[PDB]
Amino acid sequence: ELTQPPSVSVSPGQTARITCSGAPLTSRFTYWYRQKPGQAPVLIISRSSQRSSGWSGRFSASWSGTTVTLTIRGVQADDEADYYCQSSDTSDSYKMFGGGTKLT
Amino acid sequence: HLENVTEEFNMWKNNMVEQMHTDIISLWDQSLKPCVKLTPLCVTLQCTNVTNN
Ligand SMILES: *[C@@H]1O[C@H](CO)[C@@H](O[C@@H]2O[C@H](CO)[C@@H](O[C@@H]3O[C@H](CO[C@H]4O[C@H](CO)[C@@H](O)[C@H](O)[C@@H]4O)[C@@H](O)[C@H](O[C@H]4O[C@H](CO)[C@@H](O)[C@H](O)[C@@H]4O)[C@@H]3O)[C@H](O)[C@H]2NC(C)=O)[C@H](O)[C@H]1NC(C)=O
Repeated sequence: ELTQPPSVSVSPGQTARITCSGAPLTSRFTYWYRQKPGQAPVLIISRSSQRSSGWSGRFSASWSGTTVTLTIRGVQADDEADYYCQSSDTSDSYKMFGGGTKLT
Repeated sequence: HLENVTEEFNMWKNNMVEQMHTDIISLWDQSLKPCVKLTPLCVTLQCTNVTNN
């Protein structure tokens, strides 16, 4: 029960923006992962303790208020697939997936 | 080991515990009397949470 933009397009070699909006964005971070055609998802972003999460793999993410941001790195050449969103609920019970984006 | 004696004790009406009590209080206050008083610490405090993230 969350919101994600299904289709955003941006210029290659430039920065991009992914959003996922919802209420329980206070209980358990965000997550995303990427879905290549016919392949299993991979960790786009992780959390090892507190702030040191986005950092220097590239990417980086920001959490404004209701919606969060996945400010990705500068180069965007060919790293294109479908992106979702994970996260848990305020009572930790269950997990909701609310679709996600396919960038080109 | 006092022999043949059967003296009666009382641990609730015993005054060694009350002497103990008023000694610690006067001993604690004597160990704080000569130090830094923090009277200036009473101001309006503007505070925030920490890393809810
Ligand atoms: C530091 O951390 C503490 C603890 O997390 C925060 O205190 C919490 O603050 C949040 C947000 O202010 C509170 O959550 C709010 O609940 C409102 C309804 O509250 C009623 O019902 C709940 C249960 O459903 C009861 O627990 C509560 O007592 C009330 O009876 C919501 O309406 C809020 O959402 C939105 O609308 C309101 C009203 O318009 C706005 O004021 C809000 O800004 C928001 O737009 C919100 O979900 C929470 O109850 C507080 N305590 C708890 C239990 O966590 C501090 O806010 C935090 N400070 C900072 C700076 O981060």
